[PDB]
Amino acid sequence: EPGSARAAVSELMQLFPRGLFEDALPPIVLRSQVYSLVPDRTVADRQLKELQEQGEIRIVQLGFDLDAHGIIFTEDYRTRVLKACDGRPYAGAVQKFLASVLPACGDLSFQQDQMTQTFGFRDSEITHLVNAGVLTVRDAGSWWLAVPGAGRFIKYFVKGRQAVLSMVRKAKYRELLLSELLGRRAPVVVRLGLTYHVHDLIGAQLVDCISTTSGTLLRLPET
Amino acid sequence: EPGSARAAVSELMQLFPRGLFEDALPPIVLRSQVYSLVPDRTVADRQLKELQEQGEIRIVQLGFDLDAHGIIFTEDYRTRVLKACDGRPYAGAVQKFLASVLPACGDLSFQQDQMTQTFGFRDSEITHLVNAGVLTVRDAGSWWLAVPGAGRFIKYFVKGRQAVLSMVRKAKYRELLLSELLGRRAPVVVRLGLTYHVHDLIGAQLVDCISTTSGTLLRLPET
Ligand SMILES: [Cl-]
Ligand SMILES: [Cl-]
Repeated sequence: EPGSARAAVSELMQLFPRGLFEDALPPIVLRSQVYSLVPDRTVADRQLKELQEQGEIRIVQLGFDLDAHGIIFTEDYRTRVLKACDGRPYAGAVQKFLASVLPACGDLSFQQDQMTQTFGFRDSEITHLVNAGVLTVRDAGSWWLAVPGAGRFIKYFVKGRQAVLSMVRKAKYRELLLSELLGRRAPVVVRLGLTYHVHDLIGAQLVDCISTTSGTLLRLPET
Repeated sequence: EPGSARAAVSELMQLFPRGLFEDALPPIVLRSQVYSLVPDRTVADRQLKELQEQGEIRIVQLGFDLDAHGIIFTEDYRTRVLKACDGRPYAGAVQKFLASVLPACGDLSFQQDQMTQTFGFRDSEITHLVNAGVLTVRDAGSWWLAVPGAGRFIKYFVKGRQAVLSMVRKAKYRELLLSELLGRRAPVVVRLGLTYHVHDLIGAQLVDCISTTSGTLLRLPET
């Protein structure tokens, strides 16, 4: 048990092809993928919550079907977002946000009253954070923590998830051995990698992970 | 601006009276209502297309007009479709639909050749989906994705929309102050609520909003 989520996150982070994205973008793993490696969701959730509380990771709302939470290392996010904002007009607002707000508040989102009254942000500074892509509107009174450049990641991720699921759907009886899937040529549209995508499919229960005497069989869950 | 359509959907979702259908139906909001909260239709349409592609929402065609799009959370669709299916003979067909079709694309409709060849459905399984209310006929060769029990929603919605327009039409010179309309108690025929309906009328441009020294005046369009 101890270190299960931490080990899973580091294993999944190593799969991330960071060279595809904006310099601002830290490697992202999905809570769904952690569940592939730590299938006890109670354990996975408790240890991710501990890492969140101990400052080490940020949870980000990305809004996918099934598990829509991204996981990033806080220090990776901060380093890249700071470098990226250097000598842009939103740099001052972003520096204050990273230095004051992130350590004070571990939530996925921030309230307007919190930002303006507790932290002393001007509306124009909040607008800068939205322009920088560090905040996105959640509702009339709050903003999601966001990752600059995540739009490209979300686009690549959704197209790749559908393409990998299609590999299983196209196979005889809508099932495919893991070794057969991973040994296939990655379609052009799968930019984040087959293994990266398979962990998401297993954790999101878009495929069933069946133990056979031929190894792991991925099966569409039609029953 | 980023997240505007998603934030509008979350705000409108809170207006839905779930207790009206005993949570047999997933909460439904309308693209017209999103236009009330996101009046740049170009931005609203671009962001709704992104959310559709990402799969946290499903867009559903509703037949009362060309561009009547319903908006539901995919997890609410799955939860309600599964509750509705529980111990019914179309359960097998519906499970295959949710596992194979739903995650493949955000499409509003499916061609016959798509259903049989891509998704492996037998006609008997398609008949089950029509009986379940998960598909409705679009034309001789295709089906709309549909929400089980949406018939009752459509009936309440059409009668409510016309009842609220009738309140304005019956008023002197076919215009009524917004505060006066909202300060009415909803006649039994307006089952989805006045505010829910007023956002649809504003967004769909079925009323014109006129600025006056008495507040916003709703005026019926005389073309
Ligand atoms: Cl790389
Ligand atoms: Cl209103």
